[PDB]
Amino acid sequence: ASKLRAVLEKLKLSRDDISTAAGMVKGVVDHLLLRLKCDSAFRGVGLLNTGSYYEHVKISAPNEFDVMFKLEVPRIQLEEYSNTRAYYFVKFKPLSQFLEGEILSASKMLSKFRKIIKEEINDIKDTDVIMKRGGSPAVTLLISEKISVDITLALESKSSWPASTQEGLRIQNWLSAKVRKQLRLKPFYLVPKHAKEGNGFQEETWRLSFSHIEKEILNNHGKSKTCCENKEEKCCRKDCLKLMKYLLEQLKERFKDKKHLDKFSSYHVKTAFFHVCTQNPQDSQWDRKDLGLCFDNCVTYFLQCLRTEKLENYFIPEFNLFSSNLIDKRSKEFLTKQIEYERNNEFPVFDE
Ligand SMILES: Nc1nc(=O)c2ncn([C@@H]3O[C@@H]4COP(=O)(O)O[C@H]5[C@@H](O)[C@H](n6cnc7c(N)ncnc76)O[C@@H]5COP(=O)(O)O[C@@H]3[C@@H]4O)c2[nH]1
Ligand SMILES: [Zn+2]
Repeated sequence: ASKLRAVLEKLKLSRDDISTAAGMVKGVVDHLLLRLKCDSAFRGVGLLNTGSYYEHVKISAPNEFDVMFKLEVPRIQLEEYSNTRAYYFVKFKPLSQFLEGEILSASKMLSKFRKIIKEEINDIKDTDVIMKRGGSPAVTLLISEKISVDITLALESKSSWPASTQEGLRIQNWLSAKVRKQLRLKPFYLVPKHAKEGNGFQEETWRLSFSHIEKEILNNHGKSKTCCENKEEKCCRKDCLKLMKYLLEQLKERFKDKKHLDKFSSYHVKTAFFHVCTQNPQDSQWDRKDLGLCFDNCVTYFLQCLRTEKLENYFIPEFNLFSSNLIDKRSKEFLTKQIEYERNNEFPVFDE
């Protein structure tokens, strides 16, 4: 616990470092937003509220920034791609230029999006900005040869969430049934991430995204509406997620020689954390004075997800983030062994 608190104190020393870097991400995003609005296909574009800086810049890792551009779309009709539950074809009930039959081409939309951004990068003489894995819905920029920012186009749909979500967002015993109903009345988003079609991609498919809901449940995270609003109600939920993310970042650095861990992501840690919040719904199970135990709760559940090769998407229960289709068996066994060693030995990766 004292070691975990020291880690948390150490992480705070880079508070201003991440602050100023988020401002550089922020300013470039606003110039991008204006140019995109000039285009007929993207003039309803805007910034989605997903991050801790302003409202639109999310930190996924040190110097890895995440921004989502939402696009209000006329009423959409969805067609689930096969039985994948997260991936969908988009149909209608301006964007005409991206249709292939009746299906809105994710690859064609994302292609023009990528093109317009690339045009604004070449034009700007303010700073050094460049372009850049596979299968991502994001277009990632590099600012000042040091700051990385994923920019993701996101179709906004204001209709009821798709059926694959009906048993997801299992917050009823933690944040309440009332809140679940309120959250499910908000829009959902589709990003041009394509399902894998054999060896390539179904380049017309989109994936559901609930990044806005993820931010809301992290910031408004207690059973008590006044959780973390006073000294009597200080929980350690956010600190536990921070320590889980830092554990994964540190292991990925230590195992960088053979890149065994590069498929694992802060998104996996965040998803597992939300499941532990469901499992431990009472604020009394996250008392700040129990940080060590709460972190152990998070590590042991993550370990179980690795061993069983099952980490359910928090909104889409039948989408398994740890399926063999996405992460090979050998990599999940590898990470299990190292987290087991770390937990058995009081986390030597956090030493010094
Ligand atoms: N900025 C950004 N927003 C996204 O929505 C997203 N989805 C994928 N990626 C990246 O594309 C590549 C393919 O990963 P895959 O989709 O097969 O599994 C992904 C995806 O299923 C899931 N995931 C990540 N971000 C989200 C997200 N915002 N919403 C839902 N699922 C997500 O966690 C897995 C690993 O994510 P990352 O390894 O950190 O970056 C991935 C990866 O580089 C994303 N990058
Ligand atoms: Zn709290």
